[PDB]
Amino acid sequence: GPSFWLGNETLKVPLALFALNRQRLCERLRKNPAVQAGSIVVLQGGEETQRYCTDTGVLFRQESFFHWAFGVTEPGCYGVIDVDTGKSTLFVPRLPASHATWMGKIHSKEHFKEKYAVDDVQYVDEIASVLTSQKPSVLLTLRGVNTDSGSVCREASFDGISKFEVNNTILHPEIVECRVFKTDMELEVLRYTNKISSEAHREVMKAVKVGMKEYELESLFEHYCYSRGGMRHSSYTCICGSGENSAVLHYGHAGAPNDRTIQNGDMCLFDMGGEYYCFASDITCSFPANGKFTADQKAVYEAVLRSSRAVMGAMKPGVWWPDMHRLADRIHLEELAHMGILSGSVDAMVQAHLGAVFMPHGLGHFLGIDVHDVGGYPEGVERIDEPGLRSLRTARHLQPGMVLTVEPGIYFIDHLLDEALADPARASFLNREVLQRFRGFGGVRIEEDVVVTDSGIELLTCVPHTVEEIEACMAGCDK
Amino acid sequence: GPSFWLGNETLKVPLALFALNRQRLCERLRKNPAVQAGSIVVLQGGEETQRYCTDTGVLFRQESFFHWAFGVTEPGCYGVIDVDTGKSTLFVPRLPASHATWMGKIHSKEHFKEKYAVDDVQYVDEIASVLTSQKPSVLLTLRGVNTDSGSVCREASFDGISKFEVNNTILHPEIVECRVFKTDMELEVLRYTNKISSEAHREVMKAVKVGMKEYELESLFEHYCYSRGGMRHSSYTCICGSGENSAVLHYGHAGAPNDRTIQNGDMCLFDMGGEYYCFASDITCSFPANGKFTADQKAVYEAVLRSSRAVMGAMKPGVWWPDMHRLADRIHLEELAHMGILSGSVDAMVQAHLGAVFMPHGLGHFLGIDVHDVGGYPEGVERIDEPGLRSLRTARHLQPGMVLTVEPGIYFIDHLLDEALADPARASFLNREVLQRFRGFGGVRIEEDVVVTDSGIELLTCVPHTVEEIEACMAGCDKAFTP
Ligand SMILES: [Mn+2]
Ligand SMILES: [Mn+2]
Ligand SMILES: [Mn+2]
Ligand SMILES: [Mn+2]
Repeated sequence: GPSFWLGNETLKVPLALFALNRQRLCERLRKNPAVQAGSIVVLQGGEETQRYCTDTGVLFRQESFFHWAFGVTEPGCYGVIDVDTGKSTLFVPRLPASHATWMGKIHSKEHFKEKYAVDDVQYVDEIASVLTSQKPSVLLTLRGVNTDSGSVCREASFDGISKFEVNNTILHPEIVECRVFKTDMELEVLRYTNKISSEAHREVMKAVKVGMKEYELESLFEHYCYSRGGMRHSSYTCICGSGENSAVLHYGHAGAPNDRTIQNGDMCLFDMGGEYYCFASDITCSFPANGKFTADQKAVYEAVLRSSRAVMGAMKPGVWWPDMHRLADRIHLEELAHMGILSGSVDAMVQAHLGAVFMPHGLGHFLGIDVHDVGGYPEGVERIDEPGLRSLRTARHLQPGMVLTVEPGIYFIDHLLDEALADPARASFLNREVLQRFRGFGGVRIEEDVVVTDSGIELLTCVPHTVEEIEACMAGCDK
Repeated sequence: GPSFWLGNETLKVPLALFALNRQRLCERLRKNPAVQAGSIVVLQGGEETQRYCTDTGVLFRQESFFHWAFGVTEPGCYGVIDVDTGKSTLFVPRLPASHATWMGKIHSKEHFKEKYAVDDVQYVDEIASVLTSQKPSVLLTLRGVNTDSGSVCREASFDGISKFEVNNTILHPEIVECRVFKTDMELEVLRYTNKISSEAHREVMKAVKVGMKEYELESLFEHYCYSRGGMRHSSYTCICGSGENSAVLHYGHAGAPNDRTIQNGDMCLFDMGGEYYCFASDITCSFPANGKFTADQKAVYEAVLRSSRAVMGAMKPGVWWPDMHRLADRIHLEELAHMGILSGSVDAMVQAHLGAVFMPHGLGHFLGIDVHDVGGYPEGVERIDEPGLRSLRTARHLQPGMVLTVEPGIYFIDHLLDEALADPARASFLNREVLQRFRGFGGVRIEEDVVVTDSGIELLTCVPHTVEEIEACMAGCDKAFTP
């Protein structure tokens, strides 16, 4: 069948990928005791937007649920699925013949059916009539709470929908659960997005020079991903933190727009991931700006490399993800004690939650069409109310087909360090004379993307992540 | 005073630029007979957004009016200006100390006062109290209709605003009019945005190779503008049309995303413009994919170059912009007849609106903080209901300080050509025997940005736009080389 493709060496993504998702959703919905016969899933795609009140067009990126079901790149569409048969109907906007002048060629409905391999194509202005003809019991629309944003999903609406019986509770948890488990076709896309972004990270590491602005590497990374990978979008705003900014978790946004000059002796923490056809990648490389780890930098780096490798080696079906976060905490504390920053019983440090002083974020998260992918906290899965652990984006047990980031880090964040130093329960573990040397160190994060298999994980990321690989890469060495 | 700056070779933009805008707005409002004493301008900045229902953050770009007045890059702010004194107060979000964990240093209000050179800085949640203490007569908020989008500007609102007298009619036309006329400090930025985008266009022309995807040049252009110009944004989505796509005026959107392979013999029409500190640039370069104009390509290009040169030579204060559009139409029709594509009386062709078949868009538009800048159709300036002219984004007379695109073009759009061939009023002018040769030709546009001066225009753009410069550039000649 047909495939999405941007030419050159970019990946061909079969449109069958989305037909399988539609089928998987129907199978799950048929098992749901509350789903009536003759139900129709109704999803609304994203619409074209502009900057505020201007006519400056914003580059359109499809809504993630709609993309998962249909893979449609055009704005203004709807898509419905007959639950009982799996029959898919795409609704495209009716463009007046006069629009050839400005937007391009006016494609027939037949063109879109062939392009997307759906069962039928109708015009958006006919959606009520078309749906009325099928005499559905109820329309299943999308409404739920994204557990990372707190936002409520946009439920489909169209002119005349009030004449139908609409259920907006059943769909969200089912289609979320389908997204948690990636098909082999989806994994192929995630292998590709990791390949391109890994190559881009390698190019950025080769190019970093003392005296450059952080954003020079952001530009380079995105240029590689687009020109070489066909990735017009990034999965998230590039985080190009150097020096003290490598300790700033929320760095690179408009308020801190990657505008610092890289200085000799700085650590760099570059967290960047290209997006291909609305599929994410999420990779972090930390390294010395001048290509040579100091002893202090090497010690901090290898502590995170130890926890990274320990987590990946332990991951397999049945593992509780919060246990992996605790494993990384314990290893960080062991290594920070070895370094002399900490002293005392590591068991006692764990009881005091000292790990979270150095890694306040979650160990990792589901990844997919969204970089922080859906389904981390379905009903019955509770958030853990402890420092560090409460920031985990899922408290689920691992299962095959899940895709997770593994991104332990250690950071020296003055606000957390000072709070711990004022707490007698934690101050005792800290050796100020050594810690002072690491004030302003910044931080180290090592992030990989992995798939849970039947027996362990598959590593998708391929970047230089050992000290030897990093220093060799940055000195212009081959291989 | 302080300056916005992204290091390296990027432009230092004094924050005094925005102080001047605030002062100019206050002077205009003080002259306004309907503005009450003790009035306060209240603008609401843009807020942080995400993709749909996800937590995927969208890179924040400031709202244009708010940027014009204050130059603030942070989301979540408000800004007020006391009309009578000019006193400026920036309101910034109150971040709880616990956000350092993720945010680093949480900047003090003093930091923002020094950063932006405003008279006072307060927290957003105190705006109601702060304004109550100043005992304003009226709050002047922003509401009006953008004449390019049809959208209504977002009026400032905050909890407690109903306790104040609010006027939402006076401000919009005044602040729009202030934006129409660019200050010397603003021109320095628009000169810079044109400089960077011109260099990027040159790099793209040097790098274009038959067999590349259009988007490879889009990526290259944006990479140059950001890495070398500090332009994190483009002024608009890049239009990288090759072959038949050069005839597609709004090409490159998600539905047609610059994904065609450039083939030998194609014309390329690349309309790309970097944005620096929310200031626009807007440039189009047309050129042969293989670096050598054919006779047909050369003829069409020079026809558009003739109309561009004539318009720029004629532009000066007092000139009616629609007259410039008609001038370009007439020159296009004359040259297309000289080519053999058209035959007959050009006077007859003009009366028939034949120009619009070949240039269906407007000749050019105001440019500024927005690429299609505000103020083209203030009250009492009417859109002209004719082909081509109805697409003009202003029907105003030129005055010094205005910034305009000059972007004539000729395109071979089958839809329009066939319409003309089915119209007895127009069909006779077309010579199919020659016209057939130009079906699928694509199109040529030559777009530059200019400033209206006291007596004419200043050229902001510096790209290869003659046939000789273009072939020279694509053959790797240096920018200094004079062909
Ligand atoms: Mn990341
Ligand atoms: Mn991540
Ligand atoms: Mn343009
Ligand atoms: Mn333009």
